[PDB]
Amino acid sequence: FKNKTVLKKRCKDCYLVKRRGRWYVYCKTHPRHKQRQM
Amino acid sequence: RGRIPGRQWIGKHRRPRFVSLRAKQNMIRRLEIEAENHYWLSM
Amino acid sequence: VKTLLPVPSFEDVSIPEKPKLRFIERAPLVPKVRREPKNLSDIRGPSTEATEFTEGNFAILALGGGYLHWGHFEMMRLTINRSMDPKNMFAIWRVPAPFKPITRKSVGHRMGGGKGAIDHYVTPVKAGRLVVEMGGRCEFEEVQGFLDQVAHKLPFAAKAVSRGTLEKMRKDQEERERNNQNPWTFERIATANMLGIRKVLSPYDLTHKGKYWGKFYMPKRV
Amino acid sequence: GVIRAIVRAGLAMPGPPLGPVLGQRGVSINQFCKEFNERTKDIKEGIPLPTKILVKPDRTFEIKIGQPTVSYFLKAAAGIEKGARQTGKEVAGLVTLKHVYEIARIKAQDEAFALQDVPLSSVVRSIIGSARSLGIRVVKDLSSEELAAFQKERAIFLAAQKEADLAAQEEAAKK
Amino acid sequence: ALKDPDVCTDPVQLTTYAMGVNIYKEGQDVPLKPDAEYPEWLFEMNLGPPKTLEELDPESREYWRRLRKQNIWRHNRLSKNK
Amino acid sequence: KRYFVDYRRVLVCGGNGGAGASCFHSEPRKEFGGPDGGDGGNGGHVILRVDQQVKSLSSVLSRYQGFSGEDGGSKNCFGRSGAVLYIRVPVGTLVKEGGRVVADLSCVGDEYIAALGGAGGKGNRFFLANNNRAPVTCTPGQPGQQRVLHLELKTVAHAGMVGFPNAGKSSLLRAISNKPHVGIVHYEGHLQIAVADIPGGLGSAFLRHIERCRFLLFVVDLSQPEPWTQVDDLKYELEMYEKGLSARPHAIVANKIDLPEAQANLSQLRDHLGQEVIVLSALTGENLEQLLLHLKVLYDAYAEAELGQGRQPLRW
Amino acid sequence: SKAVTRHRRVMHFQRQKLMAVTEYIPPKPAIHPSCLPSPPSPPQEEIGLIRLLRREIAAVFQDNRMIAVCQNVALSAEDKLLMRHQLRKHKILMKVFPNQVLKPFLEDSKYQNLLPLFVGHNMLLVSEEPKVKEMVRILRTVPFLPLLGGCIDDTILSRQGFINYSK
Amino acid sequence: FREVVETQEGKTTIIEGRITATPKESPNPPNPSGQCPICRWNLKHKYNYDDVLLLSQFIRPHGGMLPRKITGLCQEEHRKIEECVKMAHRAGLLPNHRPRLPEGVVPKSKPQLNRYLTRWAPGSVKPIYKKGPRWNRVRMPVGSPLLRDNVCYSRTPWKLYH
Amino acid sequence: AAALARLGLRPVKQVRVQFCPFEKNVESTRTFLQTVSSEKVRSTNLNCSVIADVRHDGSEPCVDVLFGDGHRLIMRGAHLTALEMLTAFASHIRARDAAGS
RNA sequence: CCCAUAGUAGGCCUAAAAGCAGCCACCAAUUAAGAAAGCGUUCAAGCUCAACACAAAAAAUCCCAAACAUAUA
RNA sequence: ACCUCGAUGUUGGAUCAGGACAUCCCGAUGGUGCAGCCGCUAUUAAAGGUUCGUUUGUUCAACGAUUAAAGUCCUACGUGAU
Ligand SMILES: Nc1nc2c(ncn2[C@@H]2O[C@H](COP(=O)(O)OP(=O)(O)O)[C@@H](O)[C@H]2O)c(=O)[nH]1
Ligand code: FES
Ligand SMILES: [K+]
Ligand SMILES: [Mg+2]
Ligand SMILES: [Mg+2]
Ligand SMILES: [Mg+2]
Ligand SMILES: [Mg+2]
Ligand SMILES: [Mg+2]
Ligand SMILES: [Mg+2]
Ligand SMILES: [Mg+2]
Ligand SMILES: [Mg+2]
Ligand SMILES: [Zn+2]
Repeated sequence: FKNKTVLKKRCKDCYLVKRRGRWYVYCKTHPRHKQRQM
Repeated sequence: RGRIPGRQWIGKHRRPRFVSLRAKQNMIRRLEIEAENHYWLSM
Repeated sequence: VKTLLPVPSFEDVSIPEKPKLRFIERAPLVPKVRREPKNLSDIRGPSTEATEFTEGNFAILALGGGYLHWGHFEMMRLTINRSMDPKNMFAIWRVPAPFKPITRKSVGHRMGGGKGAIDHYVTPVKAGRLVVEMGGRCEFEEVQGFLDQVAHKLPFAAKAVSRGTLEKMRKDQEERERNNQNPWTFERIATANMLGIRKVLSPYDLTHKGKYWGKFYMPKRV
Repeated sequence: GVIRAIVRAGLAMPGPPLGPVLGQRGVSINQFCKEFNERTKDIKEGIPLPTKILVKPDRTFEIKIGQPTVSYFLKAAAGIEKGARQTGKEVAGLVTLKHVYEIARIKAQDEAFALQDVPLSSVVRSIIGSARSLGIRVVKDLSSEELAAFQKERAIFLAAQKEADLAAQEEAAKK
Repeated sequence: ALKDPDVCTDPVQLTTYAMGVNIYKEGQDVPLKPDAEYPEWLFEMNLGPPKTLEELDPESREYWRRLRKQNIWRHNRLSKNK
Repeated sequence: KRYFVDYRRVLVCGGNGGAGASCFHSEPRKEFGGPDGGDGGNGGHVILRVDQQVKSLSSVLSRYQGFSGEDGGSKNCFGRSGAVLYIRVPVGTLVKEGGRVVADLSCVGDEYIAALGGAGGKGNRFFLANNNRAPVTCTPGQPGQQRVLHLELKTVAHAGMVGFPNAGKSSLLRAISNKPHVGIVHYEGHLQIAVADIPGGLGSAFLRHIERCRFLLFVVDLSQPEPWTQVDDLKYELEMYEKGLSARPHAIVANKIDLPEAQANLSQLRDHLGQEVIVLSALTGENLEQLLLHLKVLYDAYAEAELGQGRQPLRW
Repeated sequence: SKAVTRHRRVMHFQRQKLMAVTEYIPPKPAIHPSCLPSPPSPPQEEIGLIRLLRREIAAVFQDNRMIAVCQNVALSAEDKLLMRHQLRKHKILMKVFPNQVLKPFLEDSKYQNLLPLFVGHNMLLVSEEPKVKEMVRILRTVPFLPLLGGCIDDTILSRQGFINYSK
Repeated sequence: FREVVETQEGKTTIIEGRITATPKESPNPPNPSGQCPICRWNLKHKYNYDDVLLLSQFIRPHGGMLPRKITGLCQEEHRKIEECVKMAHRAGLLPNHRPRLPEGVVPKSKPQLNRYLTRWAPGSVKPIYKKGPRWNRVRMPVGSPLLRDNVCYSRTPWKLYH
Repeated sequence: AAALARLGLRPVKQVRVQFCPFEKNVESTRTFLQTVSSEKVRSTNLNCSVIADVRHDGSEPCVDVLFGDGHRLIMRGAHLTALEMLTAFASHIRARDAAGS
């Protein structure tokens, strides 16, 4: 998880999801693509 | 918490002041009176 | 069946011999021995020059005042040349080289001592002035990607536009003034000295009409 | 898996480039070279032959041979040894439309065209644009009177490339 | 090491016989046939540059092939910066 | 994608020293304290420390940045020196700059400096003297040394598995252990001998990396139509790079005998009888102990040669 | 402070009240335009490709007398081309046309009862000479390829009708 | 509506689709000229989260929102109804549209806290420890901004932040 | 197509799909056969076969799936969409595979 | 969402660099497909797409009025 | 240069510390060019802890030996009617 003010998908497998009040980026193919809205 | 540096209403960093709803209405009421004064001075 | 429409052809478009932006020097060739007053009014109010396209079709519109120094030019020059196609794109400078001297005293300077030594040069820019203009065998979407990146690093609020977008932006503001349902406008009150409002206004406010406050330009003000 | 590549006729080598490619799949390199050479004995050696390789799960291979590339047909028909460095600004070769019809009559018998079952009119039309890439220009009517002048002038231009090519190498040595 | 087969350089031979057609060693060169024997569609093809979009008839597949190809060119340029 | 650790190019960036404060002290009474800027702290050094615990150079970091020394403060406060950085390297690692042999590592505990940390700039108080009552000059901190390191670790391969691909070198390596791949053979007497193979001619780069071995094992598939021809080509390619590598003891090994059972090809190798060959199957693990016992004796001679060299025989 | 500042200088309260009163007020329609019935859309001129398909489609129903309607399954391109090569041997064409173009043609035409067949990915097997027997055995190689039906000699027939005609 | 039932007899599974009774729209709409069912009945800006009668007609039996293309609502009113449905479940006004609980699951006893006009999900809200100064107060959202244009019969407009 | 290929027809033995093309309630059934007969799905399990029998008896369309364990799955596509049929079919693939292994 | 076979590893130059090291030209079989817009290979392989069909925040004693979306200005 | 020129000299230490978290250690959790140990980085966490010495007025720093760690600061650069 890397905090980013602007969340950008890094590949076709990244998908946005709204959880716990802030948007998250999940990517099972690339675990390093995970991001948390700051 | 919430300190405003220096004095409140003077300086570079002043305490913000906001216009209320009745404050707008009071100014509009003043404008309407003066807008009518422009009419009676044109004749 | 997916809809198919004709697309414009840029075959007639011609490219100059130097599509890339020319290098910008730190200082002009002739130094200014005499110092100048600050004159902050040179970045205040709407721009009266370089407000229309000359050769290209897309340009970076400046929506505020500011000063461009040698560092700002290098960021724009390096970014645009690398990210553009020399074969089908070209760019020109719509602002002059840094000419206004900026005097900064040495650290530890107390009040007094006269004007400080000249430190660097800047190029004042007013709101509504085009900074960098581009054109050639390219659409607006092709250049909008990195032009917004270049405009984002400018010291003032800027935005990439085209001939159509800029025209539409101006027409939208003209439309807003016409259909505005508010019976009171800044121009009407300021000019007529209603409520004695000119006591807290400025002589420039008679011409700016409330759309300019300091170096900041407000597009939403009618 | 299926691997497709162009291999010189009768000149298959155990080494690169197809050597390491076959090593990864586990296909016997020497058996492929033996079968290819024994199958391409009838065809003249050195002719570029596009090959399609079928790999079985038990590391068993069955080579497949198709018609030679159109570039060989076009260059040989015009006598040109090597394609032009630039296209459109210069003319490399010169062939007739009769050359294309004789070339297409056999090139259309390959696996690709046979499965599509397209008329030879479309096959000839695809070769015309292929000669454009090589720089060869196709004329409806041609005679040896005008062919001998173009080929003579082509060698003059080729000699100019030799002067430029040798100049670049000499500059590289000085660096 | 691997090189293309040597091609003869003789204007007389090139016009009379097509060298690339014959690929078998025991085979012989295929002589070119006269003009009358070749079909009609061979000598009416577009040897020069392709016809532009305006020159093509709208009620034809080749006209829409050109337009579709240009749309692919337009899409690629847009995706290049992205 | 797991590989044995080999020559890896690492980057080291030494710490840069801090600059001086260059300030003047004031107190209520004297009102002219004088210069009071403290000297900047020295940058940290990057040291390659030999550790016997790490047999393999697994710890390969992309970059190495030393802690920059803090700049000096007021009241003659000297800056703190940057913390030193230690890198774990196996015994016998060769460090070079790509142009010459810089240094070699003898044994565990040896420390070698690979990136000097920057010096700390003097504060304005350092220049204070009787003649210079009010110095204002300060010394900028010297930047730390940043250089590219070509860490070369001699691969610990008491045995070298060489041969044309698809012969089964990697499969055999997996059996005895149970782009170079290295395994270990554990034998009686607590004796460990390692064996290396590089799964993909074979190239000069492969030969140079496989040169750092002590014994060479040739693998030739039994299904090969001409096993002797494969032997010569591998030897000739190695001999072309260096005739001395051929003088090293070798053992021709026939592989994949379980399923093909090509006894006719087996007799061909025995017919030539250039040297004592070993016939085994990597897949089924047949007759492996026969060669492994012989391999251990072969390395015993190399330990005697290590005594002549004087270098430690790699822990065994 | 200076008249022009890098930061947003705070306005005088009288000026700030003036700015707030003189704010743009967009006109508000009495009824939102979305809720009112939108005017009919302007006519769309037919694409030249669409009018080209109609001429080509009409030729198929007129030139060749046997037309076979099948579902163009998601077969592999190698296997889909191989069957087309088998069909080309017996002079059988495999034409594919969009449903949104073909349906309007059959809406007002002799072949009006073939409309429900064209739902999804469909393909047309046509030939001047009705070689039904040779076609059926080609399609039997793949049990998952359905034969929807066809119309031979202006007579609509189902899959079983082709089987009887083939025999 | 349509229902799907699976009955297994003799280790063989059979899936069937059976049509059920479908409710019909009430005749004589007040505004036939409307585009979506909201303004067709002059219900625009005239419903709130507590009008469960209107909200129940656009929800699934398990409380899920219905698609926009099925109900035929416009984009503007679908979002307004979507927020009113969310606030209806949180206010406890929809006890018959609870989520389906899989077999072998018994929900734990949890603090029964009465609430209404809840914009955000309760589990995703952090407490406001630092209120801040008067000019920079951290207000607590009440209601939903999408209902800002609702018909207000009071002179004071809706207060969406406390 | 892609969704079912990730799962694979490993436990599936035979698939039989029947429909009446002339009827107006076989759209999902034909589209279901489109996904099953795809090369990606069929390449996973060569042993599994796909059977398509067209009839003109005016009968309702149904899909029969035969598994190795012997259980059968019957899906009547007259009043079921392609996505519903695929989801129901793919669900049994995971259940039977886990039971078999 | 679905899908992708082919004149071909387009030539030049390059150890070979093939749509993707670079470059000259960018036609063309087929219902419909870039002499390739991105990734992955020493180079190839593999892949996607285009095509047919369907808008942030953190400092030091302890947050800081209490609160309240709906009765006609 | 606004407050203090009609009795606070300042620095450092001793004593006792309250507080911030931008976390040095202990706790929880993503990523990793994370095999495992070590590491790096990010989110969360201030309940608890954060050494003794040589030269130096020292703050700081140098190195001496350690420790799970020897945190960054603020507090009238805390505290001198202690
Ligand atoms: N039957 C048999 N097959 C073998 C044997 N050794 C290796 N293989 C096969 O060789 C393949 C692996 O080859 P590889 O180790 O990569 O060959 P290398 O490149 O020379 O190292 C495996 O798929 C095995 O099936 C053996 O002793 N017997
Ligand atoms: S279209 Fe009128 S409220 Fe929906
Ligand atoms: K006192
Ligand atoms: Mg104050
Ligand atoms: Mg291998
Ligand atoms: Mg002033
Ligand atoms: Mg697509
Ligand atoms: Mg924290
Ligand atoms: Mg003090
Ligand atoms: Mg004190
Ligand atoms: Mg005191
Ligand atoms: Zn991703």
